[PDB]
Amino acid sequence: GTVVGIDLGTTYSCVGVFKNGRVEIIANDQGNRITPSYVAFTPEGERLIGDAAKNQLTSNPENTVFDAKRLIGRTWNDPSVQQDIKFLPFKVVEKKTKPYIQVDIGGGQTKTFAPEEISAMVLTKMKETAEAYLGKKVTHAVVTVPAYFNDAQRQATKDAGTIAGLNVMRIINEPTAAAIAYGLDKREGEKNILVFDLGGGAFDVSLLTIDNGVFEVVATNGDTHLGGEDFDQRVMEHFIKLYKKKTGKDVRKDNRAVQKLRREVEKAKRALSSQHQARIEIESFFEGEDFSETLTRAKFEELNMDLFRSTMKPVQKVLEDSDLKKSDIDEIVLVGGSTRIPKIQQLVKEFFNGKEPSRGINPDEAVAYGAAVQAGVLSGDQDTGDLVLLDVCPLTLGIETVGGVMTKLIPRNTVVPTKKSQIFSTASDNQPTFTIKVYEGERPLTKDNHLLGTFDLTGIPPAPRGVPQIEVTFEIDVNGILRVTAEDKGTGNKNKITITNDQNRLTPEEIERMVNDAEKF
Amino acid sequence: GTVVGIDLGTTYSCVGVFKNGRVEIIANDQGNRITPSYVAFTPEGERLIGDAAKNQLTSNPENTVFDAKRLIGRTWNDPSVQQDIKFLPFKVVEKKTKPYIQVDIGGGQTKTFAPEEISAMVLTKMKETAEAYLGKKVTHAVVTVPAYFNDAQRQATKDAGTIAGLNVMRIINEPTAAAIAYGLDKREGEKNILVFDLGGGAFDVSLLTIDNGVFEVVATNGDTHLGGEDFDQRVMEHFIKLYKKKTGKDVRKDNRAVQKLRREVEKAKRALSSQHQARIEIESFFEGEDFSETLTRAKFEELNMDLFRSTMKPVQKVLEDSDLKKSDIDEIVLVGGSTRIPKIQQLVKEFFNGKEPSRGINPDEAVAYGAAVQAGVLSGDQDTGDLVLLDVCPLTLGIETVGGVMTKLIPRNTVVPTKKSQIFSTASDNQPTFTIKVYEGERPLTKDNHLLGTFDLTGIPPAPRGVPQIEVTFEIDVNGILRVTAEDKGTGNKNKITITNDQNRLTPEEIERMVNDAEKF
Ligand SMILES: Nc1ncnc2c1ncn2[C@@H]1O[C@H](COP(=O)(O)OP(=O)(O)O)[C@@H](O)[C@H]1O
Ligand SMILES: Nc1ncnc2c1ncn2[C@@H]1O[C@H](COP(=O)(O)OP(=O)(O)O)[C@@H](O)[C@H]1O
Ligand SMILES: [K+]
Ligand SMILES: [K+]
Repeated sequence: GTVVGIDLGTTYSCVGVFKNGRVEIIANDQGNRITPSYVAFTPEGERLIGDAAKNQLTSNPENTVFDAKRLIGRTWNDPSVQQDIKFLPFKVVEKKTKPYIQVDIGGGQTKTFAPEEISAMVLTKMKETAEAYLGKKVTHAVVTVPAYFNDAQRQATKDAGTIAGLNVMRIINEPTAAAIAYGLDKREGEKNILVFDLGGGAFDVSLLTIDNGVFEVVATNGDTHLGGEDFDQRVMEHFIKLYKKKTGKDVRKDNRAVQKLRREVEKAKRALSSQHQARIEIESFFEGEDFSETLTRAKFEELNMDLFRSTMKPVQKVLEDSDLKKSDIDEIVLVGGSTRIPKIQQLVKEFFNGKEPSRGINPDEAVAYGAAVQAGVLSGDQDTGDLVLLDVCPLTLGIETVGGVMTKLIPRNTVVPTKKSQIFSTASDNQPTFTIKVYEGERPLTKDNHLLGTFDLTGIPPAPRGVPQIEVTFEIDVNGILRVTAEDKGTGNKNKITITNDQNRLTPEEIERMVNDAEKF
Repeated sequence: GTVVGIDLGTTYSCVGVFKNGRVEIIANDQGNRITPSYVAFTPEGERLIGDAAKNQLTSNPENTVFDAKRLIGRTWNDPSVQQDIKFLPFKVVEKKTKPYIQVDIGGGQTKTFAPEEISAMVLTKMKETAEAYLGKKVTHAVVTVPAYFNDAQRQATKDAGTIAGLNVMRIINEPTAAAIAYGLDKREGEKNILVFDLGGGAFDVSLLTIDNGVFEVVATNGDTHLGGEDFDQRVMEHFIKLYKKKTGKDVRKDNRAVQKLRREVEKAKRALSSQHQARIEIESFFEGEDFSETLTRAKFEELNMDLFRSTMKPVQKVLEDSDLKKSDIDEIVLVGGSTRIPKIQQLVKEFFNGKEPSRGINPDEAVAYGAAVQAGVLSGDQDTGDLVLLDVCPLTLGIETVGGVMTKLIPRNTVVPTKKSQIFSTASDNQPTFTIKVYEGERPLTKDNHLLGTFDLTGIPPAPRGVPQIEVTFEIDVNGILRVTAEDKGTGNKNKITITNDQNRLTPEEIERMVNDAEKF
């Protein structure tokens, strides 16, 4: 059917579709063009996906699942997994050497989910978002993954899609999808593309080359634990301390309160990408006490400046790993919501001596956008080939006229079988004979063409030069046999040659060389 | 250099060479195509090899050495050795558990020779025979051994050759060499070959199978003390008795006289394979008395009939040991001089219910002949490989034309890199668009082939169907990357796809299955 493009993100997922000449990024049933990569199991046994899972206020953070993408396709003893489980608030356990997420699904009933089963639930939500917009079933998808993902990680992502009811036609790299969204695949020459992807949870820098249709990921770097959520956490520590100082109320260890503030902090952060002040207000925040503070851009930047500056080192490293200078970068692509932060845009522009990044696609939708473009191309796989093969003459066929001139009867690329005729005459008064020399080739003089045969037409009646009309006909039959006739239209006197393939057939090497001189005259 | 084939025989040795398309069996300096496996040390300290050693009249048979092949590669306490030394007229002694031949080499000076040192002297004679014919040094040989020879016996034979200055490239079995001489290796199916080898000293019957290039020796039997020399000895006992009766002269215990008669008896025996009477005459045979008797075939047969009949039991035994019936024998190969005896040929033909043996190679040269054929094959080991590897397209590449038809642009096994083009047109009047679907596979309909990608060519100007000329080009570059272009030759409007290996590459298992349908159309 119609193929969708899905950005299956660490913190947010996005679905697009190429429809009626345009990429549409599809809003979910909450009206959001991105969906949290979140699943929550309630004590009553209800399952929440997306905004409802993330925005769910609970005193128990242990049955809310996120960051499945950190675990997908990995073994338990992967040092990345052993690091990650330390900070994840839900239980991760080993079963037959693989990490499983352990939750209470209802009334103390424990279940273990594979990371790809959690991601399958997120992809089900993205599928349904697309199905609501299109008003038809979605069966096929292009799904993106980080460039550094190995085969096990790509297959587990495929498996997530399969479980969600999607035929995952292609897994493509996130930075490549962003490049495709910006049309950078459709350009001539060797271009160097720096993709700077600062999302909610991770920072990924990729050096891609585009050369004559081929994308190569040359080098990757970044920080797997640096994203927008770390900036939120700096604002959080600050406002928790400030609230404690102003009211004596310590909101830490009350998860419900932490969630309400974190959500307001995240909205304020986004506002500070457009303006220099933002109000955080929560009516009855903590025991009838309202929350009311404002955050300046300067304070937001001050609380995070070390984290913002740290994004430049991975850029430096991919440049040296790709053996490129700053000036060798033809294209800067900003990906991820956090690239909307003016200080981040400033730090990247300054690093690249004032070079402007690509602009026009929302940075948190660009990967989904590129996936949707690629999905559009692959939806054409069910089209029908509406081409007819033509049988054509591979070389110009003609005769020698006075001065050793190649006079064409059947131009190269004439559809065969065919019959073509021209009228010829005498070069001298009372000329009694014609010699018809049949040539193959594209050169204007027959000395440079291939002789196929000769015959005479005798008994031309007396007349002044140019008066007799001799019709020369070239006929190629359904068997590709060439027959040449010369007939005196005055008398009906005629002669013919049948030209055979035997022993005076050019090799396809010889033909290619002759075809080089085609389209000169 | 040129490799020779040597039959190192119990009683006679034979050397051949594959030269200028033919096996030549090489005559020695006496003009004989076989050479006695004999060495003699004269009282004056001269060493004789071949005909000169055997034909040497002496009153001392103790310093003439033969039958080294009975001892080669064996231990002193081998029951075969303990049996054999009883009848051998030269001294055999034990040194460090191995049998040595002890002779007077000159003036009462004793020397002990390893059996392989005696065989090395015979192989030196065969090497020199070959060198005289070729007029160049012979460095390499294939040497034959009985099928029943163990590793020690094969190595001691190799060692004999090494001592004689030969690189013994291969030791091959006598019956296999005879089969090879008769071309029985170069035939289809499973064939059963009975090799009947009656030489001067031993009888060997071998059941070989030939199956798809592989020879197996399935069973062997025979009699190690039954050969032409036993037939000679029956004629000898008869004529010694007859001479004693007619003259009172007893030639026994006069070795010189015994030798002269034995030599005449052997020539008469050979004549009786071609005619039914033979004259034995020796002028001044014993004290001025001439010898003059004739021998009939009937008397020769009568004196030996029990020995001739005894050759059938070993044939019976190899048939039951190989679990075959007479009728299962596809090929009878007669080897050894004694197979020229008509009564022996008759007994074998009758045993096999009138089946004809192989014919055309002298039975006493057939083993050398096969060795020479094998030598010919191994002389090719110093040739140079004059092949160039081609880089070729493993599967047909093309596009879908109307009706879901696979229209090839690059046939399977086209040399790459390459560029191939065909001309296509519209299926309908004023058709505005082409869809180019790029397929890989050998099947005539693209539903059964592998889709590599699709692209469109838009903006085809109005014309009647079949009039526009769209050139489709398939290009495989030095990196094996496929690029497909479609260009409207009318306008220069064109589009292109670059096809990557990633995620739509067939497995070598899938390719093999598709290649099964190659060469159908
Ligand atoms: N205007 C904005 N200013 C600052 N951060 C933003 C803005 N919009 C979104 N973000 C942040 O972007 C992050 C999400 O990144 P995104 O690219 O959507 O996906 P992912 O986290 O899956 O890579 C969150 O931390 C979010 O707060
Ligand atoms: N025409 C023949 N008739 C009978 N016996 C023959 C004939 N030619 C050769 N022989 C015998 O063949 C024997 C030699 O066998 P041969 O195959 O040459 O080698 P080997 O003894 O080494 O196996 C001798 O006994 C010789 O007399
Ligand atoms: K995302
Ligand atoms: K022999």
